[PDB]
Amino acid sequence: VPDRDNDGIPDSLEVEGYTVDVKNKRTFLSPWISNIHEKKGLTKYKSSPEKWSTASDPYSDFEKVTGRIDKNVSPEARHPLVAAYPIVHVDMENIILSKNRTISKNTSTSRTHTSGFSNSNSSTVAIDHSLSLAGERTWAETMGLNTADTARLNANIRYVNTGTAPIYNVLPTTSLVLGKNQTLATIKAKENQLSQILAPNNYYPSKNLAPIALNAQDDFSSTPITMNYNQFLELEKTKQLRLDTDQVYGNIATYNFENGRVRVDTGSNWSEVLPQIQETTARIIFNGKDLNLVERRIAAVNPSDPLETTKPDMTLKEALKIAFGFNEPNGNLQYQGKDITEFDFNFDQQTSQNIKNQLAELNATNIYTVLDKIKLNAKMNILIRDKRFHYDRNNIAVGADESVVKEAHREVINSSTEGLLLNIDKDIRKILSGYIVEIEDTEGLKEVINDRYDMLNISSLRQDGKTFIDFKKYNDKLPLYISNPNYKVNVYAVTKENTIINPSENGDTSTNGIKKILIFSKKGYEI
Amino acid sequence: VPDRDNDGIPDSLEVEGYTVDVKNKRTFLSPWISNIHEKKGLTKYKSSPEKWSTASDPYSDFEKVTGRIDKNVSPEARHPLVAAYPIVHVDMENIILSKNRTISKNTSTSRTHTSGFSNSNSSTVAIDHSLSLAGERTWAETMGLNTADTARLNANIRYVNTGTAPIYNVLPTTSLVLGKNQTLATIKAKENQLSQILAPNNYYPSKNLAPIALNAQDDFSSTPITMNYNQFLELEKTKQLRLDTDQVYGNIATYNFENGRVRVDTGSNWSEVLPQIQETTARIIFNGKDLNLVERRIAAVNPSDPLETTKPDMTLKEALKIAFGFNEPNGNLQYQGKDITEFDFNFDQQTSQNIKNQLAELNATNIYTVLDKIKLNAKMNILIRDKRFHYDRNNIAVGADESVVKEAHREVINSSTEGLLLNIDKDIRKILSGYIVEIEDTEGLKEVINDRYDMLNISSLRQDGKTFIDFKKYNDKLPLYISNPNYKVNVYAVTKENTIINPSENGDTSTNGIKKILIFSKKGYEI
Amino acid sequence: QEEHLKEIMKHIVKIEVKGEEAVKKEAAEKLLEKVPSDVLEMYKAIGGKIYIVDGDITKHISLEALSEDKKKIKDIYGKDALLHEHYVYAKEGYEPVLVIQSSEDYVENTEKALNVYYEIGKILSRDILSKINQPYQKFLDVLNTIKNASDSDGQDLLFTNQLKEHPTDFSVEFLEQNSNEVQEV
Repeated sequence: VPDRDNDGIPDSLEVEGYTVDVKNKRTFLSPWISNIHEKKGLTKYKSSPEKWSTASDPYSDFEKVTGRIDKNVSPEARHPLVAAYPIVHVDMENIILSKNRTISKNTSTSRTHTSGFSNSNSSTVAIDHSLSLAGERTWAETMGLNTADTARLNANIRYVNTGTAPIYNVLPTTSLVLGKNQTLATIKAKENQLSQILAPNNYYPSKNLAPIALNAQDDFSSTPITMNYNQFLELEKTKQLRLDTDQVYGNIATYNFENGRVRVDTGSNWSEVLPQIQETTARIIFNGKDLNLVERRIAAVNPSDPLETTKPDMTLKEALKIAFGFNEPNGNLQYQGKDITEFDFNFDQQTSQNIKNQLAELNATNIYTVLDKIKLNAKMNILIRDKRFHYDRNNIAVGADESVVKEAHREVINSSTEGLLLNIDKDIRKILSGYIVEIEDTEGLKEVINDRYDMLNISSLRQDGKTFIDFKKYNDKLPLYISNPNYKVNVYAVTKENTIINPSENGDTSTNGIKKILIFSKKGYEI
Repeated sequence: VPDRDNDGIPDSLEVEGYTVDVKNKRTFLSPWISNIHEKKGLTKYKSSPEKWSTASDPYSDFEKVTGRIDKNVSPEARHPLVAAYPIVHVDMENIILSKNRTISKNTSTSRTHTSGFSNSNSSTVAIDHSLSLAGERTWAETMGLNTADTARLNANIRYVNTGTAPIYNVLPTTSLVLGKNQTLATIKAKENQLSQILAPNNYYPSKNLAPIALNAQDDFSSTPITMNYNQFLELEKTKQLRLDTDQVYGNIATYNFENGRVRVDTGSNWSEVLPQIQETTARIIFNGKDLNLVERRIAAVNPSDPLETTKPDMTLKEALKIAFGFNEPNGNLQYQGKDITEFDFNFDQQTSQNIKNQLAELNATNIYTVLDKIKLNAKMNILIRDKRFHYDRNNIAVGADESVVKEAHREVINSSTEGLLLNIDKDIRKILSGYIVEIEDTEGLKEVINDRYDMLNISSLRQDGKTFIDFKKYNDKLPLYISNPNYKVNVYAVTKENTIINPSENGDTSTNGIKKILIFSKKGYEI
Repeated sequence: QEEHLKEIMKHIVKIEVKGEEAVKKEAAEKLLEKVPSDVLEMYKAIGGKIYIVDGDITKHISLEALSEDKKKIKDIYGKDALLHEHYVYAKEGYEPVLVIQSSEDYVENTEKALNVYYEIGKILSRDILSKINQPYQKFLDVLNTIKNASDSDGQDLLFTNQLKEHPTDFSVEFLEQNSNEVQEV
């Protein structure tokens, strides 16, 4: 039996479809039989008879499907047509400031993606704006900052691996940047210190340890992150930073047939593989699971290259089926219930052109129908985002249509004069910055309790996932008063996109010019 | 079957003609059959039976055509007779100046080529002369420069790979030079930092990241780029800088048959290969695509050397066909519409003589006819430039015949008292420095609005590629007034070659002695 | 390194071009080669012989005028298929005939050869041995041993739906009353 690619599997099997199936205690490779393998829940594999690794990543077609492989490669990448490689980004949890009286605020970071979008990971932090201290109006004064002073920056970060394969020795260099080009600091590549492993969906250091302090606390630089006054001013006006990271990962761990030992070979290095993957695969971005940008790469054919025409044709529907988990309970594409129709499709200009052609030779206008007839070629970039939410320039979830917001709140588990304890779908509470509470006189007056722009963070989350809104938090530590058992109590929510982040022209702090959506209005007696 | 060059393909096949063709999923090599292969759009390859690599670059005749090759090698270089090698030059985006009140201007750079032209890359920057600030007349004063002072230079650069193969570890050393021989500084070769890849037609660092700051910003030298006064004066009169770069690239990426791994071999280095390529190929330079100098090398025979006579005879027509994309819709050579007749042919003195001979044994005088009968020999240098544009000493596009300039404007999409919104062919707006706007009294008077030499940059570009001329830019932020609905409004264009870069003898700022071409003339009511 | 080049080099370099139509004849002959010759002699002895057509099997003189109704066929895997698309059909009658559509991919792939061999086995069991009733107790004994065996997916591989529903062990009477199902297995 011939086997040109020398990858264990014979030619015909690779081209036509095969599957590995354990017969009582021994595993053997078998040709796909439609009736006896399908009932057993086995996957139909296909691959290239002339590629030692169809995806082009460092694991052979045989190794992936048989399991003889580093047991850390994520499950969905065990399939021969999904490239397995790492994707490391930096998440900064909280910062602290002072002058070369310490502003210590918690930050939230999200992996970003913006628009002609290119293959390089970057993230984006947003510093909390709510006032932890009552008296700390205006940062410029809470820190005795003078025109000729300098502030010190001390943040905490962790590395997140959201890819599909482990990195071993190296840890990426990454540079912090404020504004368009003001590079505040480049985080050193610590040496001989990342002896641990970053398996997919893991943190370094783990959630159980103190996060890596950014400033050394040693003598390397007295204040490595110095920053003149003007920078601090820009930061005060924008409240957001960028973290750009490159792709210099470590070496690769390979499987040895002689004894089954997994050893890190010092010859093979991810900085040599990534270009191959990046030039011979189609890229799919999905924000379905938890509103985070998950990127996957599928091996697609490229007409211009002989060796490359060998790869099995990939129809979009199949790509979604094997890369992310979409399935067909009733033949209708859906991801744990949500039908494929609730998602947008966006394409880069090249791919766009190509798909308009594909839609022309098929005489169709709605891609959602002819979905299983769209061929993927190499180098297309596709972005599938939930159709229901509004999005900003960096493709982060930022807002939504009011109607969705209201239905998500129509289930009042309990209500009293101290707050509400709701049970809302975990995904929505990532586009709500806070709530405005107000009281309405029987004759139409309006009294807003937390009537300051920076006094909205009143909604905590209990250990049983029930959101609880506290009135006494940014009140006067006093319960809620009601002038009339006939007075309605109105509650408004403010979505991120419609929020204000700094005092206005004349330094207005009132929530007047903020677009507010009604979420609650009950009788005084009912509360 | 014998096979001396030991390159997989047998002798007879290489000499007579063969082709690789994918049979459903298995790829096989076949001897060219004239009738059954032509309808399928397959290319007829030829090569040398005694050369492991006809081009002489590090990829075997077999690897190129079969696709087993670093997937980054540009498409046009997959053909066995086109050398694949890197061509790295440096592009400077903008500079800034001060004294050890900082003049920060944007620059434009073009890869250059001048005349007896040799194999070494150099570029040329031009600093913007237009007055960003109204009050910043005379640089000598905007910066408090004294006879015994020194100015500091701080620019941003990116590296550009316009060749056909990737560089891996190294990034070239490159020296900045003002005037004929005054070397201001040599930009260090950063060590172990260019771990990323420069695939052809890419930038380092990518367009999405901050460009590499030229000044270290560290303690290596307080102002590495010192520059005496007289130096600064030459710069003020000329606004031109040269960037010479050498050819010290990295190692080479080779293909491993055992597993299809592409590993950077530390034994092979481009600095050993380039000389071979440079002494056995004919070099063709073309500025057709986007008015930029694209250089390609084709393998041609050299009569004096036995082993070298083995290479397939190369006719000029085929060279253009396979190296750049010329084709024959109706048997007439053309590049996207433009017939071959719209281009000039210039030759170095050797090549000139040789081609004169070739035209003599055929008894023809117009080469455009006998194109398919011109043999290429090794070491010829041919320069094919667009016949329609005027050029300067460094073969950069600099001007044009007035008739073309006028014809390029005969499509007035809109006209009002606030400006024009045109849609012009992307190439022309690279030889126009600016526009002079004037209004004409019904009796022949002439009022020039922006009547200063350094006030021409009034044409911006909208995000849909529509050129927009703004009158209020270098006006008094006021709309355009007209003393008579019968008064004609004339607009003139000034090409680069005819522009002034410094005030005249008596510091004249008026546009008097500038050769201006009329581009528009509509009465007051025709707006 | 020099060693490996040889095998890949050989697999890819076809020294000479067989031709446009020769390959078809060579492919079909190689396919029929693998079946034991004695089956072919039995087939010829009982009459009709296999002829390889080149075009659309749906339209041939021998088959157009007969069995128009049976346009629905089931491949070896049990999935339906229409006769025009299918690449091989056979017919049992006074003139036993087998028709195969010529193609160049019988050596390279395998799923098509399986359908051809399936049809040869169907001719063997239904048209040759049936004249002697050769399938009998030994065959019934193995057959019966397959149904009753420890979680043996073997049934799924060889039995149709009709068989998986006979509650008791197989009986010599059943083969007589029903003889198409067993011949299929």
